[PDB]
Amino acid sequence: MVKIRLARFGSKHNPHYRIVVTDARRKRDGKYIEKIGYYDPRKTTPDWLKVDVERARYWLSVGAQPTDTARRLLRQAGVFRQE
Amino acid sequence: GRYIGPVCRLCRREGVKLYLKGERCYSPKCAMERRPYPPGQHGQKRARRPSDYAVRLREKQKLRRIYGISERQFRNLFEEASKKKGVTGSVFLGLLESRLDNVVYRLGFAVSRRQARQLVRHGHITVNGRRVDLPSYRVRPGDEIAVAEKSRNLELIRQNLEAMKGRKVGPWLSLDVEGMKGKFLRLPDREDLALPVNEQLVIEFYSR
Amino acid sequence: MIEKLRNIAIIAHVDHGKTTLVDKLLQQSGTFDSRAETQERVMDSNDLEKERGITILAKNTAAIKWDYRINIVDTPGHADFGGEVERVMSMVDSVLLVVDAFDGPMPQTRFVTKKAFAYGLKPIVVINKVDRPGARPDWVVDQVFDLFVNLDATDEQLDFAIVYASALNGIAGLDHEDMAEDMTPLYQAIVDHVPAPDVDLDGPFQMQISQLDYNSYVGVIGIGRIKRGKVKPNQQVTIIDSEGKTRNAKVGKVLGHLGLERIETDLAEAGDIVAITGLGELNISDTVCDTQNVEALPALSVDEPTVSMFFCVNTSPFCGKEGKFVTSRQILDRLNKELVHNVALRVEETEDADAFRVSGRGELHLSVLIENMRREGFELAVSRPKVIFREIDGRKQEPYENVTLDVEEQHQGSVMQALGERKGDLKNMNPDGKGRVRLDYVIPSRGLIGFRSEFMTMTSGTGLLYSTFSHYDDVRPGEVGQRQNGVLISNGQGKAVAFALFGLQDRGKLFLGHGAEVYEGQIIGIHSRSNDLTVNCLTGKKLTNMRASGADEAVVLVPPIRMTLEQALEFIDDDELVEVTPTSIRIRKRHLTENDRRRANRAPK
Amino acid sequence: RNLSALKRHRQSLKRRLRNKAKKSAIKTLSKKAIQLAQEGKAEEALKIMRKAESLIDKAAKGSTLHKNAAARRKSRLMRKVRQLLEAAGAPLIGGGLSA
Amino acid sequence: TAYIPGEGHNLQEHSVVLIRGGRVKDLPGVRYHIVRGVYDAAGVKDRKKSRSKYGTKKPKEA
RNA sequence: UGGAGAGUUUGAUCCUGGCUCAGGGUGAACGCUGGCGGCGUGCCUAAGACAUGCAAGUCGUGCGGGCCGCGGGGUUUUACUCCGUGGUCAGCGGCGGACGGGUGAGUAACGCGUGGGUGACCUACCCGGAAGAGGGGGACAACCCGGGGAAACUCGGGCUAAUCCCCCAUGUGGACCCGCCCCUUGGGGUGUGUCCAAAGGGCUUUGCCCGCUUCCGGAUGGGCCCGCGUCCCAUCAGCUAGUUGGUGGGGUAAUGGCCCACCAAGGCGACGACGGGUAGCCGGUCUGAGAGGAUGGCCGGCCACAGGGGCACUGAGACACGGGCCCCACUCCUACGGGAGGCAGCAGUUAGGAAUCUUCCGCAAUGGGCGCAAGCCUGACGGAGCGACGCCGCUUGGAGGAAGAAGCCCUUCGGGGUGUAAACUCCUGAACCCGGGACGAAACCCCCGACGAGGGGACUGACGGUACCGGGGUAAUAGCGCCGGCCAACUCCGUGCCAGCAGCC
Ligand SMILES: Nc1nc2c(ncn2[C@@H]2O[C@H](COP(=O)(O)OP(=O)(O)CP(=O)(O)O)[C@@H](O)[C@H]2O)c(=O)[nH]1
Repeated sequence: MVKIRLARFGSKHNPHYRIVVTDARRKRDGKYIEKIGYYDPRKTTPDWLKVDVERARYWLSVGAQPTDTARRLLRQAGVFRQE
Repeated sequence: GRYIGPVCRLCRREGVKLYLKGERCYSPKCAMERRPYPPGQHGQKRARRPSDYAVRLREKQKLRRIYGISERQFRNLFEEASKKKGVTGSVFLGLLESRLDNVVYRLGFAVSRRQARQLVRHGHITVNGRRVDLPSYRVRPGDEIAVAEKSRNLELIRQNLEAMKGRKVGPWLSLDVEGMKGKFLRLPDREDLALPVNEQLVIEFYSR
Repeated sequence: MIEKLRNIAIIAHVDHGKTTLVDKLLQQSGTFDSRAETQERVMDSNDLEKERGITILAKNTAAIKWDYRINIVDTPGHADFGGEVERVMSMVDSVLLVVDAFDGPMPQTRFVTKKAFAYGLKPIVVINKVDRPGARPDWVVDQVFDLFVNLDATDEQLDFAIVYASALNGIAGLDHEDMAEDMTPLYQAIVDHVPAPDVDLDGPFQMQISQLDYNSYVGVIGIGRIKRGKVKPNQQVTIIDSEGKTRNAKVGKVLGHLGLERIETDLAEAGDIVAITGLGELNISDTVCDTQNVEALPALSVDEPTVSMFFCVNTSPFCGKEGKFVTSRQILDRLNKELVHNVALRVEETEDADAFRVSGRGELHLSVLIENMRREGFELAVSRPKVIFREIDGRKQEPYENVTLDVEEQHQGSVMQALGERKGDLKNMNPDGKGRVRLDYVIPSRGLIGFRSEFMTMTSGTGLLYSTFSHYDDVRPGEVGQRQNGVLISNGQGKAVAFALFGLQDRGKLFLGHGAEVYEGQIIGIHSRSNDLTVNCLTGKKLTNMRASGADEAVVLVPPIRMTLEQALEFIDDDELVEVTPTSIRIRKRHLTENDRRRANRAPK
Repeated sequence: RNLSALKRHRQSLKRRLRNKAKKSAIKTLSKKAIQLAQEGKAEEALKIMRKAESLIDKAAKGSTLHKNAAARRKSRLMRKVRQLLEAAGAPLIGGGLSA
Repeated sequence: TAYIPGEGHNLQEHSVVLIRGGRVKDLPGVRYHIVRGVYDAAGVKDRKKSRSKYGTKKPKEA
């Protein structure tokens, strides 16, 4: 399936994640159909997350399914407030 | 470790007062005083020639030496000055200084590069915010530090912060003997650094 | 759980029912068919069936039932290596002496029970073969009753125990006259007669890995009797003599033939933990167990036997050669490798980088190691580490220590001859009222070699006596052999020629045959006298024709005369390194070239 | 040493059975047809052309014919019914093959 | 052929050890050499200075 | 924003050139040392062979069943069915097994990089649109019976469910022939004919949700094609029968000599052809002032094999690692007739060699496969261990203490030396001790409100009780190479063409 999920970037004990899109085939880290926002749960930076709202949407369009944790991340982002 | 051993032995070694031990290798005894000459079983052996090498290497050498910090690392930063536009000679010289440890001493807090570094690792440091003990940790664009908390109290703290309360530092080192606090300004610059040497000598020495 | 373990050993010797004891009992132990021997135990046990013991576990009942254990030697010999069974007294709580009702016991067994006589462990008589005809069973019992009457037990006496066993699994027993069958009483004659070795119901682990081995996967095997605590690392452990140690992995007890890591250890049984510490290394001397608190643990206990066979490198001419391990390096790796498992072995370093003083137990013992060396692919000569004449101005100042070997006045004149004939000065013959009589003959290392062999052939096993030294002498003035009937040496490499070995054939015996192409120094038979020579032939010459024909003549020739090893080694005397190979066994003189031998002799003065 | 998956296999058994069976089917009848056309029994030849068309697609249904499988199938078919039936004989029940 | 360095030695035919290789002019064909301690071959006994090569751990000066 | 030269061929000189040397770099080994940590890091030879333990299943909202427990009788009991149900085990029926994991043997090729190509294509698990969903039949497992075999497995008989298979309706369509008009190599509308649609399940249920059939479509992933670019030897010259092309023809998702029959015979080459040798291509990486050298694992991407050789069906997708048939070698078992095995997947064994770890805890995080969700699967991963194998940080100590020890080194014996070096005082204060202790995690789920938007609630981390912080708290490892010139570093003694050291001279 065509999905928006994350990848891990950092090192030993440091994992920020790539908010990206690829097909559930390329290793969590495989190439990715495309880059889209980034986020880190350990926090640090006041800027611990940037989930491009737009791309979120566009991509989302045709079938874009997201990790669950994904979906929650993006909605939070505010790409999911049906106002 | 960062070298160790009979060092005023080096006082004699290089000459240019390696009084550097901190006090008496600094007053009436340590090549700087006493048999000033190059030590050894043949120190009083009329020297011979100075291979342009003897030259470059010499300078490069005592240079590195008087600062108590890795030859490797040294060269490293060098490169930095080298791969970071600007007479690497200078840039580096600066970098040399800007080192935490370097500073630990630089500001009277410390009386010798060694005791300095020592304290650094041992605590009683007041990084901009609580503290750090890397007798390395550079000194970001001039920051603040000093006799950290539970330190403003050790007998030697005293010797120092105490006998100190007098003289002034340089044009890049802010000496606040007050609430025992030092603060850096900007890249020290050639001039403001006594310590005789040159630069070229050493960098060319490196060139490959 | 430790108050039910019963580990015992089934002593033996030159005969007659080794195990036999351990095996067969399967009933009990196993599925159906076939084999049922081996039995059990082990690898290459065709010609014989000694050494490599362990263990006798199996949860076989009887029923009775249980006791338990059923987990002790179980050890014959015919030892080889003199003792070895020693590792038995460090666990076993009783012995199973299996004598024969045809003649009784054998001197070979006059040790397995002796070494432990000063015990401690009521032996368990077991008369077998009684299933046949000629073999008084009532008379044998009487004889096996004097084995202690003169040595004590003391509570033996009993010595009851006292069985006879039977071929068709009697076994008696008990004893007489058909057991059952015989797989229902033997069990009782043990349990009800076997107690539960004092074990620590609690505390830490006290398993003394007596023996030890290894597998192409199952790593190293502990092997030993638990004294306290048990048993599932890791949970590191502790070794004796040294730290011992990091931790541990598993432990494969002896459920009968494994292998299977004891689900839970404690003591009593003869478990052998593994994995920890990777079996690195092993020394039936320490005392593994809990983490200190606290050393140490006994015993050693004893291994120093005797005998010594110098080792070297086949630095001869014939290349090149046996397989791929003839140099020193390869050899060394083997030497040390043996100084691990072997308990009755004592490897010593001599002068010649290509020489070694292999100190074993019995004359045959050293053979086991030698025989196993070939099958592995490594030719070596025997013995052969000589001594040094010092010190030094001088004439052989070695030592001299003798020891009688009762006797039984049926050897007083058969043993006094050799000793007296070899300078064996009887410093004193301490006699007694019993019947025997010691005989300390200050003999030197020059007149002691091979002595152990012939000796066992004089007193017939029943005769022990070692030595050491009293003071560095000078060898005196006479030669301590030097053997009779000179050895026939060759005159060059080539091949055996019927026409060459035909001529001088009545001048004694021959070794090789034809076209057998040996080399120089290599012996090819013994001379009819004491003198030595170096004949030759191939050639065999000469061919041929014409003319013409037809008569006649067609000399034949006899063959060995070959063997044994074992039958050729002891044949030497001066310097005839029995060059052996992983498929052959030769024997040459310390100096191949004839004229070369004269260089070292050179006699007076 | 055990792994359920073999199922797969067994299925292959079943399925493959079938599919072949059918494929056979269409092949053979298509042929028979081709023949009728040949002889000149225009009419019946067509009827075949029919049952044909039918089964070809029936295949279409599952994984026996696919994509344009059935496609070529038919194309071939009708072009032929016609050619064969082109020895001057009239597209009798020209059903399967339009005007 | 290669050079048998190291002051003292041994090793008979049946003696392993090894070559870290090293030409050795003054005796053609010595394109390589051994190295004290290799398996078999031991080390320059009663030696002192420079010992890695001519292998021999340092002595406890006792 | 970046290029240093020394040795070396005479009796001394200048030159060409050969060779030597410096420094730089490596998934190195070995010698000798080995204190903490951090992170990258770990078969590059037998791509041989491997005990063993994990490495992919998951759905009763798919279907019948058997065994098991609960409740409930039933029937007086006799009996043993049937219910309801938690379930368990297959059987069957679907969706994953085609990435995820490995390695580079093979491979000189559109295989690869690169840029284009497709009027010759195809993608089920998702979003988009339109139309459909209405009757009839039936199988083989499951089970029981029967039978051969040691086993493997297993052959014959008898009944049954389903979203399985098959027939009949209904077509918004679709497919094909053929027809035309627009195009433009097999793209688009439509006309006459023919052939094809399609399963239920569960619940607050008469509808709410998983799902089902037909077709146009999107995102997507791939397939065939084409430019240029992609290594040495020509003492490898001459190479070519499906081989050059053409007719049609079969196969395939469709091209094509990819396979065929006929037919014409051209087709290829120094702008190196046929052959031989070497070889996973690259993005990229060390190197060098530099164009240029080399290299291209651990990431990542495209490519190929899976003991070696061959094949094909299942199918949306393979000729398919842990799937299946056939031969070679291998290896194991047996009642000898006959059967079972492939770790170039994770850890792990033996052999090889200079050589390369762990048979760890954890699915808490990410991630992936079945699930309506609950969750189930998951040696991908997340760490964890061990290796100076590399890279980064850190330490065994600071400070004062003599014209100056002891001692050993040199000594023209006058003195010189190692040495403030150590001894001493204060000191700081690694290791080690007590207390506390992390993000890391928030989602799937509860409740609200159209189960949707949004909102408030609930739950869960093997790294760790370590990391970290606090208070405690003794001063605590060093060595290895060199020392004639190149090159930086000097003296005593032994030594005396034996012993030896050398890159060169
Ligand atoms: N009839 C009969 N034969 C026996 C009996 N015990 C042993 N044997 C035979 O005699 C031989 C010796 O017995 P075995 O126990 O194998 O010898 P061992 O004692 O194990 C070897 P060693 O004598 O060196 O200790 C065996 O081959 C066996 O066939 C018995 O009780 N009855």
